[PDB]
Amino acid sequence: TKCTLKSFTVEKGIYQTSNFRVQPTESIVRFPNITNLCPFGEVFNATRFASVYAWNRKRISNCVADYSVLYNSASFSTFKCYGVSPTKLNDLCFTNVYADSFVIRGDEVRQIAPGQTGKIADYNYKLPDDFTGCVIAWNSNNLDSKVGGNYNYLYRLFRKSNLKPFERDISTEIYQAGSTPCNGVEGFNCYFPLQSYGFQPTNGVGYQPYRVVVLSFELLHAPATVCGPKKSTNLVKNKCVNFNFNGLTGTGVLTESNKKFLPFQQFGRDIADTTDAVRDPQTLEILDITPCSFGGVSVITPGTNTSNQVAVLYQGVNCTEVPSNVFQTRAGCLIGAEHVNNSYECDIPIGAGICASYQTSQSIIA
Amino acid sequence: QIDRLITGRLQSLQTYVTQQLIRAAEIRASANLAATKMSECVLGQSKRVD
Amino acid sequence: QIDRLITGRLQSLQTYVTQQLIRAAEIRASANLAATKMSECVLGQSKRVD
Amino acid sequence: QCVNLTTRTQLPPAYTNSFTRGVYYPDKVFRSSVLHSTQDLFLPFFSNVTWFHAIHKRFDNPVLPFNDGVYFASTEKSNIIRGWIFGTTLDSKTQSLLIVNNATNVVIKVCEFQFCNDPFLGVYYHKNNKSWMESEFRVYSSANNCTFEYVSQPFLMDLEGKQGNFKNLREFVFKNIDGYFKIYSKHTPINLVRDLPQGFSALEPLVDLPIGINITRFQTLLALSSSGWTAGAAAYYVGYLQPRTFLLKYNENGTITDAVDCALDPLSE
Amino acid sequence: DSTECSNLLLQYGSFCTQLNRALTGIAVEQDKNTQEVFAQVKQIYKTPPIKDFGGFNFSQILPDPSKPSKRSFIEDLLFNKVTKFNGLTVLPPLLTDEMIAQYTSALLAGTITSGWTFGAGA
Ligand SMILES: *[C@@H]1O[C@H](CO)[C@@H](O[C@@H]2O[C@H](CO)[C@@H](O[C@@H]3O[C@H](CO)[C@@H](O)[C@H](O)[C@@H]3O)[C@H](O)[C@H]2NC(C)=O)[C@H](O)[C@H]1NC(C)=O
Ligand SMILES: *[C@@H]1O[C@H](CO)[C@@H](O[C@@H]2O[C@H](CO)[C@@H](O)[C@H](O)[C@H]2NC(C)=O)[C@H](O)[C@H]1NC(C)=O
Ligand SMILES: *[C@@H]1O[C@H](CO)[C@@H](O[C@@H]2O[C@H](CO)[C@@H](O)[C@H](O)[C@H]2NC(C)=O)[C@H](O)[C@H]1NC(C)=O
Ligand SMILES: *[C@@H]1O[C@H](CO)[C@@H](O[C@@H]2O[C@H](CO)[C@@H](O)[C@H](O)[C@H]2NC(C)=O)[C@H](O)[C@H]1NC(C)=O
Ligand SMILES: *[C@@H]1O[C@H](CO)[C@@H](O)[C@H](O)[C@H]1NC(C)=O
Ligand SMILES: *[C@@H]1O[C@H](CO)[C@@H](O)[C@H](O)[C@H]1NC(C)=O
Ligand SMILES: *[C@@H]1O[C@H](CO)[C@@H](O)[C@H](O)[C@H]1NC(C)=O
Ligand SMILES: *[C@@H]1O[C@H](CO)[C@@H](O)[C@H](O)[C@H]1NC(C)=O
Ligand SMILES: *[C@@H]1O[C@H](CO)[C@@H](O)[C@H](O)[C@H]1NC(C)=O
Ligand SMILES: *[C@@H]1O[C@H](CO)[C@@H](O)[C@H](O)[C@H]1NC(C)=O
Ligand SMILES: *[C@@H]1O[C@H](CO)[C@@H](O)[C@H](O)[C@H]1NC(C)=O
Ligand SMILES: *[C@@H]1O[C@H](CO)[C@@H](O)[C@H](O)[C@H]1NC(C)=O
Repeated sequence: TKCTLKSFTVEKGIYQTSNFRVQPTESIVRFPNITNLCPFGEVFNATRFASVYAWNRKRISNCVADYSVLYNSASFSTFKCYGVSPTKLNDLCFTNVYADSFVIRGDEVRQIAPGQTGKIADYNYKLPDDFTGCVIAWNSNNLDSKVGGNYNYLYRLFRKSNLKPFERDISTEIYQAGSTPCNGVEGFNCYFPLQSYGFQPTNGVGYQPYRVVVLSFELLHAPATVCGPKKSTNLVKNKCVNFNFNGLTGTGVLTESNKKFLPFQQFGRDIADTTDAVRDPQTLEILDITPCSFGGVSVITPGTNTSNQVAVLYQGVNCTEVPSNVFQTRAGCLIGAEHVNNSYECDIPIGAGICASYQTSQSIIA
Repeated sequence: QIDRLITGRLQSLQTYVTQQLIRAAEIRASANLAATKMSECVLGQSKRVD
Repeated sequence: QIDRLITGRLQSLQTYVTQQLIRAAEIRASANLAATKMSECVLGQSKRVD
Repeated sequence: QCVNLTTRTQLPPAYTNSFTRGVYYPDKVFRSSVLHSTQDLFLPFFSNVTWFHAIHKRFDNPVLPFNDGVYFASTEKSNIIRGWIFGTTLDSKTQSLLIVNNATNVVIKVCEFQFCNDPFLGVYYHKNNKSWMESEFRVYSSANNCTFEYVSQPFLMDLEGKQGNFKNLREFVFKNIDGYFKIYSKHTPINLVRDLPQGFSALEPLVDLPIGINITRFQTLLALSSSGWTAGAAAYYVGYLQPRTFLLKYNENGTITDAVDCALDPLSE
Repeated sequence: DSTECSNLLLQYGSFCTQLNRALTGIAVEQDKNTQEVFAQVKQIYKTPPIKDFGGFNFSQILPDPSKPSKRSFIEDLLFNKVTKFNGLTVLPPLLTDEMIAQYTSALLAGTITSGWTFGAGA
């Protein structure tokens, strides 16, 4: 009061020094259930896989890609990304993702990377310079190998020109080595460019089969179809906390509500366009969001020449939200005044028919 | 540049409306005084000095 | 953007406070008239016409 | 398949009046006993809408424009009006929306379908079984590119019925705002023959399909070798939407009871 | 509930304090007017139990003890005909409706039992 009045001789009366506000305690954030994650539960551990020259391109439908189950899985051999961090994958959205899975030799896995060049990375599958995505490879020598060598894994080896990124070749014409036009048969200048590698269970590093997938992250003028798994914390019934109900924001104390909403309504607003009731997306219950307790701190005190004992008044604040008698009035919580049942002339007007005075062993009475 | 003009003209309109409200309050006080003087001097005889 | 929002909301608050001050002046005039009418008609007999 | 039906009777396009229709919830916000004013694409009150009535003969279902949304209402009986067509070219060159509701499920798919001249659905009648059975799916012929696919749960609905007047009313509103294809719907029992009901009914949202494509025109699909058939007695209505302000009144339970067009008459203003 | 907003707002000046002082002055002058209109006599008069007021019947403007409130029939009719958000605080008035009714009843009893002598003196 002395600093508010800018003086040392405070006179008898009630002065509004500062304001009170209940600060939040938690930052709970809730979101609906994460069901039907993605077809990744079957697109990775499938039985058969396409070749490298005829790689499949499976379009990812509307599903939230759970990248945590892939990065934290120690069963995979390598896990590298390009243009995006693996940790921020579960906190971003994408429009379309194409998963290209194929079988490649163990030594040719290094050439499958953006900016690389060679024989397989230029005639079978090529990545652009601005490729944004991740690459996942794992060993599969324990099930893809067989006694005597496998010859079912075909591959393209010779081509007349380099291929474009994200391109699949369908025509399997013979390669022309010389200037003589090939009439569809082999010869000294005409050879079949398609061959097949051999995978044996006794082969060491470099010859083992490794299943590598390519994840393409592209965005254009279209609504997002794949995002990251949004987490949901535990809600608190009655406490001044920060809430986030599916994009909403604010600070208030929740409570059980009786407003029967409609099956398609999520958050309700009263007059003057203010959010006053929201629905929990998980348990489908209705709960209002009242603003936290706030008011003004008035210091009821007699003249400085009389005494120094003061009385604090929290206007419009319940006594339970404040934390030496504590008496609750219809105008606010009053701390530091003894409530008496007598009636005297109003000396210091407080409000709602209550006044304070410095009388009789000697303290401020209300 | 259109936003600047909008802000300036809105401030001008606010100032004009404030001045008009103050002048209307003054004229309302004057009209109440005039009606009181009418009722006390024309429709009767007032012993109030001046 | 924060400065624009603050300026707009401060202008709105100033307009509201000006309107409230004018309305409070009107209410004070009405209350003075009511107190005069009380002290004259109730606590006495006013010969003022109308 | 691909059949060009020609055996149809030529009738002029009929017209009717939509007194108070097309009032839908503009958002998912709950309101209790408060008159909210919103500005969005609504159906103007007492507007001139086009009427398509199938007689017996009469199987009109042409290509209709789709600008700023289209209000679709169909006084339907015996499950005739099933699905719709959406797109911008409808010639397998660009992407298009397909909505079909046959006797099993509401199949929705977004591909580059090749629509023929008169796509429809054929249903047999009294094939030694005394039960209408669908056997024709003449809607498209190929689909190269696809971006979205939805197969609802299978169910069994009746395909028979012969009444002197319509018994069911189906109202729909289709919009395309920022790629989201909003779909509103509401059903109510009516008893009329050849007139649109004169009442108020709020339209609730059903599903939002993020197709992300640009729709220019639409077309409906009615129920039924190349000639000779008998179509069920049914009619549907088409009404275009315009940006107008409406005052919606919510009751104590959060449902719209009545609306007022802000630019209809001085009293409404 | 913002931090940078307050940091940018504190650089404007004393607009906050000026608006607070204006609102506080309004709130004080409201109670001042309420006291100046009703509270004119510092003595609460009470009507006698006998209602022999020269034939007049003041049984519709005086308080009724049978009612839970000390307001009269006309006061009840007047009160029946008239029916803590983000930054909005409604402060209660100093003199409640009960005290206003007490002052009105005191003025009425004084006017009935003393004419106009209760205002000029005893
Ligand atoms: C002064 O005025 C009051 C208000 O009009 C009078 O009280 C009213 O008196 C009448 C006449 O008795 C009541 O009508 C009837 O009263 C009987 C009970 O005695 C009741 O059973 C009947 O149904 C009917 O209401 C009337 O109710 C009553 N009103 C109230 C609010 O009390 C009062 O009598 C007057 N005093 C004098 C001296 O005239
Ligand atoms: C989200 O998941 C929770 C559980 O993880 C579901 O809550 C259960 O709902 C069933 C069906 O009403 C109840 O029988 C269980 O008792 C609930 N369990 C708990 C712990 O609350 C909830 O229904 C799911 N929500 C959605 C929209 O699927
Ligand atoms: C139905 O009518 C349409 C329109 O006349 C036919 O489409 C035409 O087909 C011919 C031959 O393929 C093309 O040369 C025309 O350019 C097409 N016209 C249009 C507007 O697309 C269609 O072939 C007919 N179908 C049947 C079964 O007769
Ligand atoms: C309604 O349409 C759906 C899809 O167009 C049909 O479902 C197909 O039925 C055939 C025949 O049994 C199956 O071979 C397909 O696999 C089904 N497709 C899907 C996506 O499930 C359904 O049979 C149709 N119902 C009627 C009565 O015609
Ligand atoms: C297949 O892999 C997915 C993750 O890629 C995993 O969730 C699932 O459990 C695996 N299937 C089996 C049978 O282990
Ligand atoms: C303060 O809180 C208590 C406990 O909930 C309640 O009983 C009391 O009515 C509250 N006071 C006010 C003024 O709301
Ligand atoms: C006032 O009266 C109440 C009701 O009996 C009692 O509980 C309280 O102690 C009294 N206070 C004083 C100061 O006498
Ligand atoms: C609708 O327009 C048609 C075409 O001119 C006209 O014949 C009909 O009378 C109109 N109906 C109404 C209700 O305006
Ligand atoms: C009648 O129903 C039976 C049983 O589904 C079916 O086998 C038969 O083909 C139907 N009749 C005709 C004419 O198709
Ligand atoms: C199908 O989509 C791909 C990628 O968006 C595009 O390259 C191709 O041209 C499309 N096909 C047709 C027929 O438009
Ligand atoms: C968008 O709509 C226009 C018609 O206004 C159409 O020509 C175009 O193909 C649509 N799609 C895109 C990507 O522009
Ligand atoms: C709201 O719902 C309750 C419970 O279903 C019902 O009793 C009440 O009549 C409804 N309100 C209205 C206005 O119909």
